[PDB]
Amino acid sequence: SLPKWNQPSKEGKKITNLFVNNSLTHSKVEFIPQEGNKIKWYACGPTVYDAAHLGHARTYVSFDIIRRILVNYFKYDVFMVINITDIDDKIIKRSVEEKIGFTELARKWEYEFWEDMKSLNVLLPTAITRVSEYVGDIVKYIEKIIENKYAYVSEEGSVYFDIDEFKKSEKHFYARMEPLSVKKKKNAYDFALWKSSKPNEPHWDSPWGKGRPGWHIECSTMASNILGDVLDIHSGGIDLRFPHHDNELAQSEAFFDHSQWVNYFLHSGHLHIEGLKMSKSLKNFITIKNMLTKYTSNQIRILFLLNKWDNFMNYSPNGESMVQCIEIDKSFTNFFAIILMKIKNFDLNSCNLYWSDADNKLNLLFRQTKNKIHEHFLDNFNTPDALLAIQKLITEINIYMDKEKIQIGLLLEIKHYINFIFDTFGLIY
Amino acid sequence: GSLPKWNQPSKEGKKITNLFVNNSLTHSKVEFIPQEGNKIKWYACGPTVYDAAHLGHARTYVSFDIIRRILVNYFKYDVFMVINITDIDDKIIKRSVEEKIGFTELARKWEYEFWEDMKSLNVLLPTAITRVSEYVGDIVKYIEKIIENKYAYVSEEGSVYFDIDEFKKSEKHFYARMEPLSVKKKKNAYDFALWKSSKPNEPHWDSPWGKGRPGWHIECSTMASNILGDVLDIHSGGIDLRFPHHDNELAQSEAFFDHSQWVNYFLHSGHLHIEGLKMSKSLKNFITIKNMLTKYTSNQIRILFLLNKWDNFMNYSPNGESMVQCIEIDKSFTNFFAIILMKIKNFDLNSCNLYWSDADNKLNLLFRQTKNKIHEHFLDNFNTPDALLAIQKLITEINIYMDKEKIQIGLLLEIKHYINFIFDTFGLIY
Ligand SMILES: Nc1ncnc2c1ncn2[C@@H]1O[C@H](COP(=O)(O)OP(=O)(O)O)[C@@H](O)[C@H]1O
Ligand SMILES: Nc1ncnc2c1ncn2[C@@H]1O[C@H](COP(=O)(O)OP(=O)(O)O)[C@@H](O)[C@H]1O
Ligand SMILES: Nc1ncnc2c1ncn2[C@@H]1O[C@H](COP(=O)(O)OP(=O)(O)O)[C@@H](O)[C@H]1O
Ligand SMILES: Nc1ncnc2c1ncn2[C@@H]1O[C@H](COP(=O)(O)OP(=O)(O)O)[C@@H](O)[C@H]1O
Ligand code: NA
Ligand code: NA
Ligand code: NA
Ligand code: NA
Ligand SMILES: [Zn+2]
Ligand SMILES: [Zn+2]
Repeated sequence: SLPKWNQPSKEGKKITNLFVNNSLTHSKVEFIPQEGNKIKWYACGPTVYDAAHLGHARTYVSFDIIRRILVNYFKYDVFMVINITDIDDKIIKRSVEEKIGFTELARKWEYEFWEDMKSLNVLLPTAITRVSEYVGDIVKYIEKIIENKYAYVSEEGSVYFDIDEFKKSEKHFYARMEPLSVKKKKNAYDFALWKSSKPNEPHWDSPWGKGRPGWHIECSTMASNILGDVLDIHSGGIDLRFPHHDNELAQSEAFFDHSQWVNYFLHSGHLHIEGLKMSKSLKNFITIKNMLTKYTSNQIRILFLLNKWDNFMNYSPNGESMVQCIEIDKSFTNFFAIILMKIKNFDLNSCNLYWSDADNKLNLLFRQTKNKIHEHFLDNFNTPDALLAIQKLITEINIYMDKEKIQIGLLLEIKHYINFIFDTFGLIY
Repeated sequence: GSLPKWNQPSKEGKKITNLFVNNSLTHSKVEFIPQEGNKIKWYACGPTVYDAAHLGHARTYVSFDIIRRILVNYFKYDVFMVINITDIDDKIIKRSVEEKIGFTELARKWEYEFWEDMKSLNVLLPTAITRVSEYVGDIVKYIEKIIENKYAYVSEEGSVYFDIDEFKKSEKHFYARMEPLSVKKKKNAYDFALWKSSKPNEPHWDSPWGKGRPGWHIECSTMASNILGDVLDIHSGGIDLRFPHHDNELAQSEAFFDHSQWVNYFLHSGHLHIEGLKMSKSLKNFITIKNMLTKYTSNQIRILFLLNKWDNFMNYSPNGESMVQCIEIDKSFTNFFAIILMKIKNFDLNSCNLYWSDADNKLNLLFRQTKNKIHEHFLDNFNTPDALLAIQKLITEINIYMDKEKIQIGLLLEIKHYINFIFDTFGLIY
């Protein structure tokens, strides 16, 4: 009566003892690759009909940070796919209102989305998969689900996922992550894989008649084609966990007729503003472009570094939440300023380099900080505590650079380590 | 009995990468295991600073710079590294009377030029730099402890000598662990000075045994022991130093702590030869680092060393013969970065098609496969020649892909970042 989860075997895998909050187990579990040190990762992308806002930035920056930790810090090999939903009810509606083609609208806002991601120093994925370029593959994917008897065709030419038939199989469970969230249909919970199109909507040919992909089928199709029958990581905001992500699991399990398409499903918490999710529907949003006319990429990234990725966060506007971010950014700027100059202007001809007790004490705190930050990253990507550890180290380095005769090589190594962590955070100084 | 034993560190609680390194203590490739956690305490012998450094010195310090970058940047070990400067030496004393400037001023001039040459070659400074002239008091205390443990004796002239026979007698000590077969005021001719009674007109320091100078080897045991302690994860130097210098360091340090294993992994770089002979100040066959740098770049010089396994000897053919290949490789890397940055800059998201094609998948497969080949090369005793070849082959295929295929912008960026990562590990700058 309750979904089971199979932890990957550790034999032959890279083992870091990283633990992650897995929505499939609703618990922190040890992260174990399916193969070697490889991570196949699919993340749901935006629906490109309007500008992106600070809530979208929170999800994509948080998972950018996680990806940098996985790759730059732990040395996993990440193969990442992000889709672009450039066919959608919202795009169609917006495009008639503005009297422009569906493709021209979608391409503009896809362009602005990637520009906003680049402005926030978010890395592009390995592959970008647009629905409009995968419609043929989606049709073939649906044909296989029908052939496995997990979907049916209505008279109008739609295709619906057959929840009851899927559940019946002992190898399949429907709504693995939110079990409790559950006329032409067998049962009302059945969802469309293929929607019969009105003659005035954009549409594509199919064995069942002119139509469009359903809301969820594109993500199973694209991830399955490129990454295959087992994903190490699948990610998105928490609102997508059900119906969207649970439905992806059902579609993909039905396609491959197996029991676990995704090993680790990661859900970022929502950014709220004045207690409510930042949302285009609520008209309480701040565009990323507007945010960047007031704050820098570094300051915005610090905002997200200070909030655990899988917890919700409150954003207080009019600069309230950003006060701390600006202070931290300023302290990092001034630290780098001093250490860079002290290194550049250091004179080996006239210095004394005896390794003193003050040098030893700073070095001990330095190596200790490396170990604290390691534990924070293993603890479900705990960037708030890792950032605080960096701040504490910087406080002591600043004292050391002011009074003690300075060990040039120790400061260079410290600068390189803090640079390494800031690269992992996505900060640029 | 009659053969030195070696104790591999326990793996429990340690970072385990399956890295194997050529250990001179075992004369074999053995798995590298830290003494503690992911930490590596590393001492490397430094230059004697009386004249300019040459290309042979560059090979040793660049090779161990590459190894350090692999350990830290690639494997994420935590390296605490110490390098000494021998600024008191018979050669410095003699050279300073010739040059008629104080011995301190001469030594500091050539130490400064050594570090400038290292920076020009993108060699990272160590955590600590230990000059003999700043450690004489500690050296005296170190010798006092060795005498107190009865492993050294004082001659009437005021010199102190290490007592090889007394040291060997102990069942926990073996003399010449790494080159066992290389073995009037002294008990036995193999005894070596820890403290030298001072000659007239030489610089000198006070001690309980009279005015003198450190012996040839005692500074490295003293400095490493003071900063790093009673067990070093790595000790390094050129192969010529393995005996007597490094074996004598082991004996001094074991005598000070009265234990059996001061160094877990002893790594020796091979010599750079020129026309069949070690590049050497004595043979007057040397090329200074500065003269090399007026003809070639840091990248080209580092590629020269990347092409030769760090612990094997290499031949250097002068007049540009060995550098022809290095210049070609450096040019192909410069050109690769030019091309890929142009393709990225000129990529247009509004007119492109981003379907993940068969050509995209084949390049990605080669990309991930290259990551695993390079991983195995680094685990195989820092095999940079084969790692560099793997990067060259990947670049050849990326160049083909950028010329004809519609390009996956994100895939090209990710590949560029990985090659950047490996090039940072090599010390190359593009
Ligand atoms: N940095 C890395 N690059 C490429 N592959 C890696 C890396 N780290 C680990 N692996 C791969 O992970 C697998 C197991 O990791 P490892 O820590 O070596 O455990 P094992 O003791 O099983 O070899 C191996 O197939 C290895 O190639
Ligand atoms: N306020 C918010 N806070 C955090 N993440 C959000 C917020 N709003 C949307 N997201 C996330 O941003 C991503 C893109 O959302 P959106 O552009 O609305 O398209 P869709 O959610 O339909 O894929 C999704 O993972 C979504 O969960
Ligand atoms: N990148 C790193 N930074 C700091 N410490 C590390 C790092 N990698 C490993 N360690 C430390 O090295 C030791 C080896 O841990 P590991 O073998 O990964 O897991 P386990 O603790 O099960 O042995 C641990 O004490 C760990 O704290
Ligand atoms: N031709 C050479 N090739 C490689 N390494 C060399 C060469 N000549 C000297 N070295 C190494 O350079 C380092 C510095 O040597 P040197 O300046 O002579 O002082 P010392 O021998 O006291 O270290 C040593 O590790 C030595 O083995
Ligand atoms: Na079932
Ligand atoms: Na939901
Ligand atoms: Na003995
Ligand atoms: Na020798
Ligand atoms: Zn999706
Ligand atoms: Zn030495």
